[PDB]
Amino acid sequence: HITILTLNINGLNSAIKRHRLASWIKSQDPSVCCIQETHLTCRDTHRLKIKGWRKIYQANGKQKKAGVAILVSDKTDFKPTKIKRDKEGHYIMVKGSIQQEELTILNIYAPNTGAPRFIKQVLSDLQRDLDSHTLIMGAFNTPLSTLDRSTRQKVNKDTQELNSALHQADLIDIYRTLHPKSTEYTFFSAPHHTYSKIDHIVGSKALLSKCKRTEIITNKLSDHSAIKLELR
DNA sequence: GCTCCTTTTTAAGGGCTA
DNA sequence: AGCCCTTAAAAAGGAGC
Repeated sequence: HITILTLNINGLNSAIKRHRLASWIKSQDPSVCCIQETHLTCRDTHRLKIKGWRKIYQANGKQKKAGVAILVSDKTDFKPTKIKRDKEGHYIMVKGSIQQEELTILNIYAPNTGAPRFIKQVLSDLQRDLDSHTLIMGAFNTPLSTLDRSTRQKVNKDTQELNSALHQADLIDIYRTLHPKSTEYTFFSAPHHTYSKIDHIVGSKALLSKCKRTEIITNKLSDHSAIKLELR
């Protein structure tokens, strides 16, 4: 087994913060790490350098906003076959073979204003590469179930609009499926003293066979928590 | 270099018109 | 049913030592 990690880092333009991210990731030791909200521009990708993770695939915009990265451990032979990247910086997709078992990874950062519905259209734009071995991860900035929110408000209609799009592509929320009754959160809103789980691991139903654990990890690096997934 | 203050950015209720 | 303005606290920016 292989480990997948998701973290909304909330800005990486500080050099001290890049150092702390480097040390945290070596601490966690994932096989693949997905970072959202790096805030690195198109010409600033080489500032992001972790030792032990030399394959670092990025999609960036032109402003110190958005930005996604997929980091691949040096301890796994990951031989990539396709790389599609938005040049606004909101998603990157990587297909390859970790431990020679095929896999697709889509790393998405949805803007909070109109989030679930940017995600629906992103799935439709990358339709033709979506498989039976996908993981979708990142800052969805939307809850998917009423359990993803401390106010427990009923779900947006357009989240039911995405849940259909996930279910018609045979994808499930991996975290919810392994903990259908669990309330643990990835974001605390200090202005409202609310909690929410707006960051997600979504995956092919077919790979649910292969998933052992999914953890929510506290950290001193960002105002979001991280999601860890050990596969098999 | 460095310290310290100012401005921007971001997720989310809570009120309320088309 | 969905938008606008506000909120707090960090990220990004900048004046001045």
